[PDB]
Amino acid sequence: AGRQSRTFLVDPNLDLSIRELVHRILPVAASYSAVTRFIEEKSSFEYGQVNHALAAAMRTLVKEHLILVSQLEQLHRQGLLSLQKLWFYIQPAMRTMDILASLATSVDKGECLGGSTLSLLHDRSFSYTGDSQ
Amino acid sequence: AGRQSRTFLVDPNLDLSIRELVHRILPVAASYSAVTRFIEEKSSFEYGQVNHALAAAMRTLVKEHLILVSQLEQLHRQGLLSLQKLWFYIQPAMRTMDILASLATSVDKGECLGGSTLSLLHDRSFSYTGDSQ
Amino acid sequence: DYFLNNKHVGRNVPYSGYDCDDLSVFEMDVQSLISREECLCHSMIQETLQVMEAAPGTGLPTVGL
Amino acid sequence: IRRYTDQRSLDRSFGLVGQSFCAALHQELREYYRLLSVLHSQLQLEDDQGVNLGLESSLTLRRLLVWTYDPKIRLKTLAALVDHCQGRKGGELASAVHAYTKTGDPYMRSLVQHILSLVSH
Repeated sequence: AGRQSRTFLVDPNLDLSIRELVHRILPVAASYSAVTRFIEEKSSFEYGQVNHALAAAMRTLVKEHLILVSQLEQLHRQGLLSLQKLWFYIQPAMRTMDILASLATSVDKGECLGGSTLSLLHDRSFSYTGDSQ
Repeated sequence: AGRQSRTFLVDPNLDLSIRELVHRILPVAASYSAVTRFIEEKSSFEYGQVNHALAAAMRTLVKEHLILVSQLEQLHRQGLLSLQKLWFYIQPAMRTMDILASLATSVDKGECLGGSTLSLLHDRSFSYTGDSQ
Repeated sequence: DYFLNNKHVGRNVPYSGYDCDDLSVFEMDVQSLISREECLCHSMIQETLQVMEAAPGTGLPTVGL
Repeated sequence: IRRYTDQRSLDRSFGLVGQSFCAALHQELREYYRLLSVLHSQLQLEDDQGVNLGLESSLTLRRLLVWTYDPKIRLKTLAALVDHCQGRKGGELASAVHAYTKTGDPYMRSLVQHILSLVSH
C-alpha cells in the first residue's frame, strides 16, 4: 500500500518460533523489494544521470544478491540447507541489504537530485564510517 | 550451608553397598562443585589478572572434566559403563579434583592476592613434591 | 571489491556483447566462498565430534593425573 | 523487437539510414540470440548430463533469472529505443538516436553509443 515497506502474510498454522524466525528474516526480502522498486523508478532518464548511476550500482549489488540466492537454491536442491544455516549465511546479506534499503529510502524521502544527491551520498558515507563493509 | 562442601541426600532405600559407593564417589562431586563455584566467582574482572588467570585455568580443567563425564555418559548410554568402571576411571580424576579444590580452599582461606598468591602457589608446588601429577 | 566487478560502471564502457563468462566466473567464486564456509563448518563439526568421540577417559589433557 | 524488425525490413521507403538502423538492430539481435543459445546449451548440458552438477549451468529458475538479469535490461533498453524511434526516419531518426545517447546508464550508454556510431557512419 503506497510507499510502504512490503508486508507478508504467514500461514497461521506455522510454528510460532518458525513464524518469529520468518518475521526476523522477512526484513531482508522487504529491503530487496524496495531496492528493486527504487531501481526501476529512478532509472527513468527524467530522474537524471545521477539517479541512473545510483540505479546501476544498485543493479550490480542486486546481481550479487541474486547470485547468492541462486547458490543458496543450489544448496537447498542438495538438501544441505538448514534454517539456522540459512539465517547464518543471510546475516551478512541481511545487513548489506538493510544498509542499501536505508540509503534508498533516504534518497527517496529527500527526492535528492544531482548535487543534493551527491551531498546525501557524502553524508551517508560518513554515516557508514564504522561499517567497513 | 556456608563455605562447606556440598552435601547430598541419597534415597535411603538404596542398597547399603550402593549407598556406600555413592558416598565414596560424592566427595569428588562435592570437590567439583566447590571448584566450579570458586572458578565462577573469582572469574570476575575484580579479581585481578592473577586470580582471573587462575580461574581460567580451573575453567579449562573443568571443561576437560566435563568432556570426560560426557564420554562416561556415552558409555552408560552405550551400556558400556559399570559402576566399578566408573569408580576406577574417576578415582584418579577424583584425586585430581580434590587436590585442586584443596588448593582453592587454601587460597580462599588465605585471601591470597598478587605476590602473596604467587608465594602461596610456589609453596603449594613444593607441597606436591611427592605427587608428580 | 564492489568497483572491481562493476563492469557496467564506467565512463568509457567498451561496446561488449551479452557474454556472461565473467558472470559465470563470479558465480563460481561465490559458490566457492559458500562451499568454503560450509567446509569450514563441517571440518569444525568433525573435529569437535572426534574430540568428543574419544574413548572414555581418553583424550584428557592431563595424561595420568 | 522481432516484429518491428520484420515490419521495417520490408519497407524499401525506409531508405538507407533506416536499413542501416535495422541492420544494427539485427546484429544486436543476433548477439542476443547467440547468448540465448549459449544459455540454452548450458541448460541442455545440465539436463543431458543427469548429474546434479551445482554448476552455474544447471537450469534453476533462479539461475535463469540471474543469467537473464542483464539480458532483461538490455532487451528493455532496446525495446524502449525501438518505441522511441517509431515513425522517425532520416535526420529525425538521427535526432532520436542522439536523444537516447543522453542516458545516464553506462551500459545503456555504451550500447546506444555503439548503435549511434554504426547508424551514423
